[PDB]
Amino acid sequence: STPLLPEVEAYLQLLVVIFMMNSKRYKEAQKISDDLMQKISTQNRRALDLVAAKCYYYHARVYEFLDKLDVVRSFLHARLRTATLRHDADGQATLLNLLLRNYLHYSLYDQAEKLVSKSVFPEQANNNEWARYLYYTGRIKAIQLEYSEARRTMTNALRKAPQHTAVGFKQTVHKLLIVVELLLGEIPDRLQFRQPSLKRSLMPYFLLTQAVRTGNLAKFNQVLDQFGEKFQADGTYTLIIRLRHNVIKTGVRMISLSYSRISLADIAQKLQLDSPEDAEFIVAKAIRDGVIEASINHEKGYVQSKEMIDIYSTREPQLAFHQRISFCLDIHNMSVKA
Amino acid sequence: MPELAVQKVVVHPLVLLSVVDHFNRIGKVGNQKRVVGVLLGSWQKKVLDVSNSFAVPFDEDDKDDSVWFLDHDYLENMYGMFKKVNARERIVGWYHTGPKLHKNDIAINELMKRYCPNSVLVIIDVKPKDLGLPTEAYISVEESKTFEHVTSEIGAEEAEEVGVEHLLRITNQVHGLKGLNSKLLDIRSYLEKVATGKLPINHQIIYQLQDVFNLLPDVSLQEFVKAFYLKTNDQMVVVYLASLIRSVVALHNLINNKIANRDAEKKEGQEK
Repeated sequence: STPLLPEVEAYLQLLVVIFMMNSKRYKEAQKISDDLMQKISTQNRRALDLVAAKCYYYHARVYEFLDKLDVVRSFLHARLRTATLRHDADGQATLLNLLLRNYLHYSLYDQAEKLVSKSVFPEQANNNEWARYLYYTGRIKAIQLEYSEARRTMTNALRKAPQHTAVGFKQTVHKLLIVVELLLGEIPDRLQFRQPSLKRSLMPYFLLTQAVRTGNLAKFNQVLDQFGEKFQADGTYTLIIRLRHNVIKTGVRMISLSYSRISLADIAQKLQLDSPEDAEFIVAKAIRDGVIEASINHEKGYVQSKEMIDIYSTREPQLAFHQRISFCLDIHNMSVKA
Repeated sequence: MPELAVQKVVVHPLVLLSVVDHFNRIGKVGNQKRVVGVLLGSWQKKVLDVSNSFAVPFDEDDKDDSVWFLDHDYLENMYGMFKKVNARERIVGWYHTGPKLHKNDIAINELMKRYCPNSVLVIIDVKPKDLGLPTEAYISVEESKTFEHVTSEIGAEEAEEVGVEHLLRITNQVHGLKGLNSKLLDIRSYLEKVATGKLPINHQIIYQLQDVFNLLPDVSLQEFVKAFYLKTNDQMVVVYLASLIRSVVALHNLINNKIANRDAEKKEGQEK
């Protein structure tokens, strides 16, 4: 405990120093790391107070850019076994975060499903200690298209962590956060958005968000062509396609007036701008869906719909009260906990 | 609110216990006689307040309901001593144990009537008939024999209440079911009786049931209720809205407390 800590720290200092003092590139210091990594291997259960991620970590970050150091998987996979599960849990949990990242960037999110299943097994740690876990976790769920779930996890990530390295970490989370609003199709206010991230960086997301709020396709295509790069950079490309659908879906919704008849022709004029002449087909899908609902006659060239003045006269507020009380109540129990 | 009435009886807790004591001490029990006594107390404008009691001996025949023995003179002399002790002790009524009534109940009554037109008759059973109040009071005059569903409550004097303490929705719902079952038993009983040509042929009993059904309950069922209901949710919705707000207000006051506790602890060195 008292002797252990200087020996490890010397090793740790050894590693800081070799980067661009015994290297000039980020693949030459590595030779030196690998022989030193032995030490971790050597003592098994003669310790648990350690940090042992760093060596492997330096090697590992570089593979994330788009480089080939895929060897590292093999190495992390062995370590998850060395810790029993019932022994040396907190250190195992950290490792699992670094493996999960590596996998996320490149292919098969499916292997994460399993990782999650592992994650909930008897631990002496908590997976909310480093928020980064939530961030990775969120992308997984996002793909699967639970916009809500991803929102929770990301927002919890934002709590109790930025006020230092707020720089890089808030920007990555923040970019995904915006996208999730677009995906969910419910997009908040423009005032809010400014202050998150670095202002320069905020700008490409904002142009995209504005286009989607207007709900006009042509602008969405023009901006998107410019910003091929972001999606590429991030390592989440699939989003580029997914968003296309969303504009049209907002557009029908946007145009909700009032009267027992709206002319079909009227809807079609607004709609003309969104789509050449695929209008009725879209509309039909929309009504059927139950997001809005209506009756259409092409025969009399009118859409007939239902009227509402009966909000606050049925259960929709009842669900709200119940959900809202609950939030306050958990913290009220919590204050007492102290 | 509590149930109140034109005449009312208040029976003191002291009084009740006294009957419990009378039943075991007289030692005549184990022959299964009526335990009967005279009740005393304080009356005013229209309130019977049963302030006192005293047991009366009685011996009744155990094969004749016409042959029973009771002494008047015992009542005068003892009454006379009580007047001498406290003059705020009038004759209110009498007590019988129950749990069934007798023909003879009429016979004790004629005597008490003379002394005051209003004689309460209290049916008191220790042995628990009812899991609410096991004492029920009736006031009777003959026509034939009447009854009155006069409230019974336990009021008290200052001393009496302290003594009681020295010795020592969900309640609603158990009672509610209870009541349903008592009526239920009566219908099954009625059906049986009608089947086997027994006295019931009372018009009143059918008459009460019919109206009752028309109304329906609304803590179960929807059938008659549904039209009323439409209004009802809207009012409830508002009460809830109010409730929400106040929970935040409460939560907030708790935050102020915590911050103060934290500060105090932190600066000290930390000790809870």
